[PDB]
Amino acid sequence: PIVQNLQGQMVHQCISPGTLNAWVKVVEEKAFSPEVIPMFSALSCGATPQDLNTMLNTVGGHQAAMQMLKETINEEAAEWDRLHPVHIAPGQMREPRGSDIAGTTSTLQEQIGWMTHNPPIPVGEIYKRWIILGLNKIVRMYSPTSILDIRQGPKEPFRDYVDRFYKTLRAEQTLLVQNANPDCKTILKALGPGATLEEMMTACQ
Amino acid sequence: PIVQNLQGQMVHQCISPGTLNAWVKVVEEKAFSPEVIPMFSALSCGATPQDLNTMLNTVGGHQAAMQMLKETINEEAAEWDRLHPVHIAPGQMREPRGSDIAGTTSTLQEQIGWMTHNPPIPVGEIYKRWIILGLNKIVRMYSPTSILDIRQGPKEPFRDYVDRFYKTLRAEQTLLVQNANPDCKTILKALGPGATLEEMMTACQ
Amino acid sequence: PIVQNLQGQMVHQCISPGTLNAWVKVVEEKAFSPEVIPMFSALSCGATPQDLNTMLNTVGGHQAAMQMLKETINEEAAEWDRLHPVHIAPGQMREPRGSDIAGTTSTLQEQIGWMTHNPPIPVGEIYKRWIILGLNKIVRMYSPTSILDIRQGPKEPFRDYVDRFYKTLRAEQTLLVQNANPDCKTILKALGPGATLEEMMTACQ
Amino acid sequence: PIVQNLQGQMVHQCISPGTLNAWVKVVEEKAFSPEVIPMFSALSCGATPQDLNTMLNTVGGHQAAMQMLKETINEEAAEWDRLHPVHIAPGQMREPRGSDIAGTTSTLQEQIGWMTHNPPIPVGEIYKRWIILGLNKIVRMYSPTSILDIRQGPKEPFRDYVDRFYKTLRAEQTLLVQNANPDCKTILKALGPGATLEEMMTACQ
Amino acid sequence: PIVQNLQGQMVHQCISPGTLNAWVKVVEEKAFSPEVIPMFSALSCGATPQDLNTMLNTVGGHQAAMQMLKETINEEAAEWDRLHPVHIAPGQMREPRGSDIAGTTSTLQEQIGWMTHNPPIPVGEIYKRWIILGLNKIVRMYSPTSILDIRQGPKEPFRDYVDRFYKTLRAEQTLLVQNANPDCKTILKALGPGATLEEMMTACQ
Amino acid sequence: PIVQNLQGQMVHQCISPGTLNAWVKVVEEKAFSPEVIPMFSALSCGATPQDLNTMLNTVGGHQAAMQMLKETINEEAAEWDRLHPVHIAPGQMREPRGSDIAGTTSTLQEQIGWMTHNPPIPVGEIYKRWIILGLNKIVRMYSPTSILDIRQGPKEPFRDYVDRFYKTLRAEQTLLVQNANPDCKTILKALGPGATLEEMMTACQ
Repeated sequence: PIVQNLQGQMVHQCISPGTLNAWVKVVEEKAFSPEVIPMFSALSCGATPQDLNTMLNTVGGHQAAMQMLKETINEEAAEWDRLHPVHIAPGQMREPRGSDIAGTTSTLQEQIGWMTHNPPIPVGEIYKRWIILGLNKIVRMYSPTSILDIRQGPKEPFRDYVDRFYKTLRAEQTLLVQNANPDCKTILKALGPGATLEEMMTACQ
Repeated sequence: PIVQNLQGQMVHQCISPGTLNAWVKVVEEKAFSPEVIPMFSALSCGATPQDLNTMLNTVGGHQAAMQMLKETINEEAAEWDRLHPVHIAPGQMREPRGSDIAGTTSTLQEQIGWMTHNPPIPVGEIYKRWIILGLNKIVRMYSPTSILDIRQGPKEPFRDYVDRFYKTLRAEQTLLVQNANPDCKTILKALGPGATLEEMMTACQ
Repeated sequence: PIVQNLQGQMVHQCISPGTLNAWVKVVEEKAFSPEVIPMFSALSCGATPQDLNTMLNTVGGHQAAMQMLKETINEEAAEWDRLHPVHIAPGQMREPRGSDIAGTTSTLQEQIGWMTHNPPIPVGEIYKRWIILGLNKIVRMYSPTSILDIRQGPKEPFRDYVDRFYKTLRAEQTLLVQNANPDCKTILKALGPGATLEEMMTACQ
Repeated sequence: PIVQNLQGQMVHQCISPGTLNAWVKVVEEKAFSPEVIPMFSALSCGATPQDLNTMLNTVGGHQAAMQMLKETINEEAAEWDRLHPVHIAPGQMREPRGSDIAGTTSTLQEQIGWMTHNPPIPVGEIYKRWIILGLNKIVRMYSPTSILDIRQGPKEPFRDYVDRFYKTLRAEQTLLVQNANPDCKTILKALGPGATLEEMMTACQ
Repeated sequence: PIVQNLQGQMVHQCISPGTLNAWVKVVEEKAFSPEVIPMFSALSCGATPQDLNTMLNTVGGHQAAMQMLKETINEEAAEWDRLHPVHIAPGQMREPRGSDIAGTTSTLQEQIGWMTHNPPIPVGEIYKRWIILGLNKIVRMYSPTSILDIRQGPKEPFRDYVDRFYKTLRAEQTLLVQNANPDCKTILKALGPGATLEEMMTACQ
Repeated sequence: PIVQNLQGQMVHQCISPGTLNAWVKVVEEKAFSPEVIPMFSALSCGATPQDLNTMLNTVGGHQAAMQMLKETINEEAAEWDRLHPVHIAPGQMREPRGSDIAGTTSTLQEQIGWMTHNPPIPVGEIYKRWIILGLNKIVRMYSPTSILDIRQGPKEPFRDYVDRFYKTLRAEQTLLVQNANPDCKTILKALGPGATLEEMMTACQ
């Protein structure tokens, strides 16, 4: 990544073993559960495009997912090129293309130069945006259950049903009452409109 | 977070893999046991609103809880807006709204600017306050037992009963004597008023 | 805690995940075995009162113990107030009360100001003293066995008996010979007065 | 490796226990699965040739592979010598040969001198290139299955088949439709040309 | 401990969780096997007397041993007082007694002052010497087997016998040939005088 | 070890718990497998002779090996004394003997002085050389199998046989074809002279 040193200047730092292992392990343990994406963003704090490719490329499984991610990246790269066309002068900074932002046709030194320029061109942040767009698509696709099929069981605790409900909703990206069981539904209808989730959970506890 | 460098200046630092893993693991292991909240506050020392959202968003389970937390946050944000209304000048610092403090409509750079200003606007501390208010509500709700049902068993050691008692009281947020068993109750009544917990525990040991 | 930076100045540092986890785990593994207290003191090196409360508050179990600790703290705080009464001037440092030293009614900024003043008011050290006083009381109370009941078994190795003996003595806070078994007692009496523990252990080996 | 200190200057740093252990463990766990190579490159960020040899030499197993890697290295070293022949002056920097880049006939001090010169001679980067060329050959050789034999099972989920497909393709370094099972093949043919992988996976889900 | 900062000055640093845990765990795993002592010395690199007491005091088991260690320390402290008697001036450095070196009657600040003085009084090093003297006595005492009873079994590999031999010798602090079995003894006698251990091991392999 | 600080100056740093544990664990897990030696060299990067003795002395097992290592060290020390004889002036640096390089008769301060002098006397590097010479002798001795007895099994995969072959060769410090099984031998003879290992492995796959 690029970080501020002890004296304030922006400089490159190697991606740590800790960071590398943390990402690989969370993918192994959580697959494409929605919470993996906030973890990805935090672990890639200050990342260059090289760092972002490292993280994605260190993943061993899920190659269907990783190929879909490349497609999304290539769509975002193409749209960047459509909005930001480029036409170099000796010792001067060239303008980044889509593939340069994706770390494919740019060197680490060039990425550092764009990221630390004044004004800066935040190629790590632009690429992470594209990557997260792609990851969100995968999270949605690999969501195993529709929200329409999350219904409260006859003796399922309401808290457990609401957990299942908002877990599914998060992945998929009124109905809570409708999908409740008969006993809690009668209690929830009695509360009337504008009841908070807290109030609903308290009532069916 | 925002920390002081080796030369004393306030600068941003990436949230660590250690911090990220520590929070996720304590939620997995302890759920909403009351001691999780002091752990949350300590792990979020110097945190930006972005950092606070990272920590909450990396939690995979308990989505009923996390949705309740959003409601509480939105109530606190709204009250902030009622007390601190806002009406920008080129290159000048805008005033934060509720949603800016919650990290929803503010950038990392803006959060850094408020937090490091002179005088500072401590948006990380204000948001953590709101989050802990919400977490305390959840801890209370998910408390499994009323203090009225913590009673000493016939041959339960007094120490074990007092542990259960103050564990429950902590979550729920004279009676100790009343809920004691007959043998220890007779001993505790004999001590008279103003006895310390130490004195009570010594007597029923 | 408060530490010296690379250039020598006293500044605040966030309590680490390593420190937080180390304390919680030693309490879980050792409860109130006497060696926990030296571990507590070392893990709280340079700690503010806020840091000390964090450590105590992150403990999930043993709430009977933690309530007794609060009583002890409140007794020490009251005695501080009796010896150090307080009667503020704009932008000037106020005098700490008992509750300020215990971190209850003082901010982190105030604690930093007292701790880094010239001359300093070491509120972290004063509070740790009170906490350790309270912990020692608990260690003594939760000591399972009187030293009078640590007696050497008929075929118990002397080394194993002496370990049990000084383990118990440590928790409770001539007799070694008296509580020895007949065979070793005869050997130990033959050594005469002024024999070292080493000499005693060698003789009964 | 060679890193920038707090004040910006390029200096040598010892390879860490963390880095050493991370590499050895990933080889033990993943052998020559293709994702090991991006891990190797990241763990060797800023590495000297000495560091690169350390990493390779700490591997205990797979000596057939490591001997093949030496052959590849020696081929690249020889080609370097063919393009960059060398003909020293007291206290002056000599030109590196193939074996100097491979860390065989060069000292650490010489490697540091080439790497930190102005203009620099990036001997760590040149050698890592050679090593990765050799590793890619091994990954291909140790690929257990041809892409021609990755066919969808009668009731294998399409996602699981695509994972197997792109896993194999990655190691080996239209057909996806042809190797699909009859049911999904009929669905995929109906989509027509130019369908994305996402569209294909959605259709056969 | 006391370490050099980034700018070269000698300053106090808190004992780390890593150091604290490493010592406690090696005692738990190895007891008083002789290799524990080099580990103790290395883990206490730069230690103050306070740090040394922390390490010893964090040990939960082996209180017979720890009481013997106190006796040894008190003997060394007394001898220090006999050689270095002491007779203070406002704001001036007092001379250390035995108990000050052992960290019993000295503050951390005083220990820092002696250790960082010019010329320095290395109270951490003097105390570690006393502690290691005491630990060596315990290692010898807790050695389970005399070297006279380490004899090669009829079909015990010579390497395994020599390991047992020098393991025992290390703890206890010509005979190798005499204690060998008949077959290897005949081979070893044939080598004649002045044979190396390597030569002996090669011959009986 | 001795490292460069943030400002470039050569200063002593304590050996880390991480380094100490890493060495002890690799010896426990790998014994004297040949890959332990590159691990030793890397873990002892920048080591003083004191550090090197620490690492060797923290090893609990294998005392036959460690005694052989002392013999080798003493032979190298004696040869140093034969080539570098020594004949001190107040406040001046004395010349190191063999035993000073081995850390036996030299202080840490003296080792630091030699290592950081201009010109430096690299006593850590000279001693590590001697130690590795000794370790290589042990690796060879403890090699369980001659290369002459590594022969391919009737249905052993060629890759598995080549792994065994170069594993043994590494420890021991044309034949590959001769020791192959009849089926692969016929294939390998057909390739003719000058075939690479890659080509051989491909052919017998």
